[PDB]
Amino acid sequence: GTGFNKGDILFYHREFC
Amino acid sequence: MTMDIERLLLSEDNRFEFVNSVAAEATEYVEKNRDEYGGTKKAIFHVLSNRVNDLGFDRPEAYAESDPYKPGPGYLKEYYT
Amino acid sequence: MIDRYKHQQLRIGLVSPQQISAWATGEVTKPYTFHYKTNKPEKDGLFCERIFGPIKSGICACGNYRVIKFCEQCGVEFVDSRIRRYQMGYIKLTCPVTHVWYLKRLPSYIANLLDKPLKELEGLVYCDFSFARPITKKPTFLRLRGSFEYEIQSWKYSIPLFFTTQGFEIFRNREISTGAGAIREQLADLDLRIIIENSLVEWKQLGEEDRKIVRRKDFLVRRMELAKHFIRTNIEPEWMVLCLLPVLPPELRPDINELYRRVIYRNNTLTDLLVMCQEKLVQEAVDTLLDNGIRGQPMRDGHNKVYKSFSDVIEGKEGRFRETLLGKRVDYSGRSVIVVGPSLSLHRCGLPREIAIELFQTFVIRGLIRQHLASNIGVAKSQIREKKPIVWEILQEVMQGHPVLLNRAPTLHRLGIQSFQPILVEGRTICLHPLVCKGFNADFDGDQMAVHVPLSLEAQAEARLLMFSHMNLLSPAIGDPISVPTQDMLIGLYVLTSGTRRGICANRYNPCEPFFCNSYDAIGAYRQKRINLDSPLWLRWQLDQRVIASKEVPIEVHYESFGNYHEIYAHYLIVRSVKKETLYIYIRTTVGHISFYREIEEAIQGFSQAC
Amino acid sequence: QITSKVLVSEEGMSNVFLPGELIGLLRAERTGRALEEAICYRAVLLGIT
Amino acid sequence: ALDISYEMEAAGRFATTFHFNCLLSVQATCGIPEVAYATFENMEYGEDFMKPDTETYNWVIQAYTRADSYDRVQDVAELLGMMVEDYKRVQPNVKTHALLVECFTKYCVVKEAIRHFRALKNFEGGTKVLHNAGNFEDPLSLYLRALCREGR
Amino acid sequence: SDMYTIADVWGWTWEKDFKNKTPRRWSQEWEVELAIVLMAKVIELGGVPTIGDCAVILRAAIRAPMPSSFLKILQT
Amino acid sequence: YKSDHIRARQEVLGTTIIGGTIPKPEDAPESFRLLVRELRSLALELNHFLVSEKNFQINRKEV
RNA sequence: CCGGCGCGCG
Ligand SMILES: [Mg+2]
Repeated sequence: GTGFNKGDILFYHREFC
Repeated sequence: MTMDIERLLLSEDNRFEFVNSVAAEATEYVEKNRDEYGGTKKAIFHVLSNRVNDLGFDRPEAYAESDPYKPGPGYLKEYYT
Repeated sequence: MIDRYKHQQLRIGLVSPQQISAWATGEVTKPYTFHYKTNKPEKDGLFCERIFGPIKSGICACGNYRVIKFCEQCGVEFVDSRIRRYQMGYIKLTCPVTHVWYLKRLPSYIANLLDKPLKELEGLVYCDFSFARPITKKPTFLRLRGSFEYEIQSWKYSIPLFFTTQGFEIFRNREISTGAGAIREQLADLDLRIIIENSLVEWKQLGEEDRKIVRRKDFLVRRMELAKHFIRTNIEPEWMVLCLLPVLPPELRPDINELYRRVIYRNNTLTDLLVMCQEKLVQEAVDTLLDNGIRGQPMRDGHNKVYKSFSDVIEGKEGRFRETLLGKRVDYSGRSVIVVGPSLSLHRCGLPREIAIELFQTFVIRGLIRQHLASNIGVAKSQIREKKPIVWEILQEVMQGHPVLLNRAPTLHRLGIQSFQPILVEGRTICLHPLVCKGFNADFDGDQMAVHVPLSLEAQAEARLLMFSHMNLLSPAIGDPISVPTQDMLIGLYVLTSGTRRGICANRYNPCEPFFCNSYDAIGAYRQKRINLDSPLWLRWQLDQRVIASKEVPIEVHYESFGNYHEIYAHYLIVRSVKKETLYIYIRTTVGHISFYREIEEAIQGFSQAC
Repeated sequence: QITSKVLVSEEGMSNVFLPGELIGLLRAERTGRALEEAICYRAVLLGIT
Repeated sequence: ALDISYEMEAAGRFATTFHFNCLLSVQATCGIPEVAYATFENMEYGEDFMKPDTETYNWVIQAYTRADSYDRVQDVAELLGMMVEDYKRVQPNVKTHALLVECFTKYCVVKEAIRHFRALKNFEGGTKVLHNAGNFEDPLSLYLRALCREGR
Repeated sequence: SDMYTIADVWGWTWEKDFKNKTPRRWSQEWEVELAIVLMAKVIELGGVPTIGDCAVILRAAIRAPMPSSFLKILQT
Repeated sequence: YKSDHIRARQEVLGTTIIGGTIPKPEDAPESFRLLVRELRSLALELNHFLVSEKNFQINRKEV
């Protein structure tokens, strides 16, 4: 039954502007 | 909901797998939002309604309905056996 | 698809004295159970707190306490009292005693592996018989063979006097011995491969030559089969004679304690002597403890009642396997008398307030606390005990969508337990649908049912999607419908669909009815008492010919010269014409057939429209 | 399950089967085609007990 | 490997005899024949692309003949019969006969070992494969000893 | 179509040459011949027979007279 | 956990009052452990082993 | 909170 078959770049690097 | 349950099983090769998948989805529902279920909203009914709605067939959410004719708070309907 | 492999196993094996020590390590030495006055566990006794673990978790035999390792004075551990259910002890037997299962049960394993008649081994273990030449891996100098029943006169006085005492006893247990010790020595020095080869060669000799010429062969096949299994496993044939006796944990024996006392009663007597009779008494104490009733007369107590051994408590219909393991009593279950409810839906049942509030108690507590109407669990339980009017609203709310399992007593097939949606009904009885009574084999003359609540989401999903009655309309035996109308409903349908009185039962004399546009007009006329349930009438039919009737030609055809002709059958009239393609149909029927057809049609159409 | 076993005959002795051993029918026939080591057996009817 | 095969079949690509043989190459040395036999049962009663080949039978036989405990001669005999019944689609190689000679030697089924050694002779290498470089108690030496002891 | 053995589906054509044949009676001449052949083939493979091995084969030839084999066993 | 699993009966009483999903027991109930001790009293050992399908490691279940 | 004996219900 139901038991069958076992059931960070790009940051701190932005454009300074 | 009985008609919906029969309809969902027309696309399932194995019904035990269907039951297991429904139980797993209900478990995910309860784990994510525990407080929303157990009262007027049941997780398994919500899963069934969502699976019916995913086919494009509109159903009330979790088959949750109440009685508009209850005569105020405290009054409980007495079933006529 | 690759199967989700699961490799789980369990195996039994005959145990070793070293494993018994590892279980106990812790030896029970005294037969005292409790103090007669204080009712405290006697030290070194059958209930010793140092050996088995602390009663009243976290306290010693003295009375000290610590927060949940060993004490100093009494040496009791600081653990939970759970250990008293699992910690074993052992009894250090002075003399080895054989296991009753492997000596007295038929066919005897010890007898076949040693290859001696069973009566000989029984005499050696029980009577005062001594076995000659018990071992082979050590040299001897005597020509005594077999098991001499009579004591050897020379061996009693002459040889002990000539060989003195110390060295004589040093080499004593190598030519003559007795009891289970001799058997264990014979088992320990066995060469299994030699056993296999000798058995095979003897089998071939017997074959190359008719009842016992075959029975001896079957012994040889049995013995070499038995000998092979010891080689490939880790079992030792000498473990069939016990050197230590494991002791059941006290919490599993809060009769058995009496048998444990006798082993200590007779083993501690034997060690005081260190005599043959007391060795046998220890052996019989172990046999009664392990398996009573195999030795002919089973040992009784003072009340002339047979003792109950471990074999008795593990075997039989009331034993551990067939009573404790294959069936269990469960929580969240109820029971009451069942009454019929004809207004119920096919997927619904009625639960009494008391059974429902007991079964769903934790869910009612959660409902109370969740909407801030209860401060804690204790306050919620107190509110539930007081039968406050708001407890029932929460119960009715939490019972929605949570199925229950009903079950009648003689569950003969799988439809003996089914799942329903519970609703709150007044009274103290379970309301049951009438169409599910045949599956339960239930009638309302005193029958009762048990109710069970699935707790986890998986169990609720299983109950809702596999066990509900609307998906179990067919019986697995042959595939016939199980929820078919019976008795009163069948009589009602039979009366409804029993048509007009016909022939001589309708008219007194040989005959040498209203026409309705639609079935609603006929039913309305029936409501206004214009017609009876079985009075004939003609109904205009505007569908295809779909009336079951005998395949017969018209009784009479009325052909008009203008072209129209009327074909008159037994149950309908058909008007046709040659000029036109018109075709009118009138069905001769009653209000009952119309009502049955309309009932089924409206059921189908309403179910379709509701979805 | 009643008719799924065979009985190794009393004269068929080898290191694969022993006489009187209760073996499956499919196993007996598969070893029959693969070995000629006195694989001698006869069909036995077993009760449900 | 098992996790990746499960994920591959979850993604929609079912395992074939190649992946099953790769898995069996490790299961055959675990000392527990039941793992390899479970994999073999998965293969045998499955689809056409999952059906066992000579390598699969070799892996399962090797798993059974080098078991830690209990007797496996009946299991190897039944596997040999199953492989024989599959002759239209599977045929043996040198490793099959080497494993069968080793098995029937260690269990003293000498005549079957002689038959399979006659079959093994026709392959180059042959007895060198059976020797196993001295490992697994040198099955070639055991075969020679078994031949000598019975006067064959 | 269900009657086939491992020999006839794996191409064991040599199998029928070792079956349905009357076995050869043992004789001391045959035994000493096989002993000589086996000793030679074991020597060829790197296996050195012991002194006791040669003595046993020689005594077998003495039991049933075979002088024609004496000249070759002793030199080996 | 409705009959005899002592540890899992107490967790079910807790989860259902908070509504936070019931997990599988995965351990043996007290009826099986009771049987093992009785079989130990007959000098018989009954062990439950789990063989991993990943690395074929044999794991001894606590019983 | 353990077992026997007796009486019942479906
Ligand atoms: Mg009744």
